Amino acid sequence: MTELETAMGMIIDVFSRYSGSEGSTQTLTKGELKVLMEKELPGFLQSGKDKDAVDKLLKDLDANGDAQVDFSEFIVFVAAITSACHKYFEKAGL
Amino acid sequence: MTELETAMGMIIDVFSRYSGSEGSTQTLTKGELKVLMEKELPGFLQSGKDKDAVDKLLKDLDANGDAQVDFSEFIVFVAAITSACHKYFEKAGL
Amino acid sequence: AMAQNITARIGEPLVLKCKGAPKKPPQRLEWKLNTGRTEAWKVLSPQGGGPWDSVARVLPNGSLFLPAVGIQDEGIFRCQAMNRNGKETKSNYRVRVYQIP
Amino acid sequence: AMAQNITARIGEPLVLKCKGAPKKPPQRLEWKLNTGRTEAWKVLSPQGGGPWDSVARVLPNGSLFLPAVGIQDEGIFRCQAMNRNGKETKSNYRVRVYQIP
Repeated sequence: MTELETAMGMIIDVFSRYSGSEGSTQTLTKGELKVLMEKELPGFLQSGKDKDAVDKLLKDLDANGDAQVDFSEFIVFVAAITSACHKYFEKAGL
Repeated sequence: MTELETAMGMIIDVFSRYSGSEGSTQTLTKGELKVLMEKELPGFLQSGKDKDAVDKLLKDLDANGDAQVDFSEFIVFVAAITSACHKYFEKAGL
Repeated sequence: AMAQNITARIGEPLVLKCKGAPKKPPQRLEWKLNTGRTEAWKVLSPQGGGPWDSVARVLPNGSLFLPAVGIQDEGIFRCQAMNRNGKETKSNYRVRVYQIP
Repeated sequence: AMAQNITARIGEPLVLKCKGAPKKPPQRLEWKLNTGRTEAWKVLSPQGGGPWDSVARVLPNGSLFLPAVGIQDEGIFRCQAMNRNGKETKSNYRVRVYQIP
């Protein structure tokens, strides 16, 4: 396995290790999404670790209109966060 | 560092490890892009190892119009590949 | 999902035939598999290699050779190829060793 | 880029004061840093924790305490916060140990 491949693979693992508690097995429900944010990325939530923003975030990620976060929509979130971080480091050198 | 965090961070390192050979240090040039495709993801190219699809891929990722793949455009490529892979696994169950 | 049952031994050289390449020039091969965290994933190139070729060698006739199958190679493999016309294959094989952890 | 020079010792307990929080309710802290591969990275939460707090503890007054600075914590840290109005800070500190590998 190559370095970049491992990075991409780990994202799939993290997802599959959270989605499957309820609702489906390949989709993140509202309950599972909260657990994910309360573990993997705890701090991005303006509400600390409560709901509120979690519910709004779900509606923001939900593009198909099922109230469930699929990998196709979840990967966008991850990509956006990483992109913004890199861009920040790019302008950090100046 | 959390698991999802490591995954995202690894992508950054991989990028910064290939971008900085020429042109810039925070942007992937055509030359470096070829090296990346011939090491991290060697096999996604129909040209095998040739610069045929590489030139086209560069112009595909280049959305800013400067012929230089930034992380903002690069992350989209990574996200797309990962999304397609997971979606395939979803249908792989059926 | 269906997967062929293959009984193997730890440290045994196994050779598998992965068909899919038609009567056309060697196209890109999007090798994949189905695992938990997935440690044995690596895209193969008909004109390139990487950190995996040293483990599993691909023969020009379209076959995979494993010098010594251990516990890391134990899972469900999928030799998939991708033609620039939208053509692939859902071939799955499940290898199982006698000495499992 | 500008960074303050902080001479430290391996295995020495250091305390750092990271300002940025105004006279408003505790908002989200998008902690970051500048490193090559970046190992010591972790988004902090005013209500939640994670694999990092065990190493570096954040005091309620806005300070970071390191029980024993090693060679992994040697780099350029950046205590950045993020308000819902789009407000952050460009604070960079560079720690350097006497025993560099």
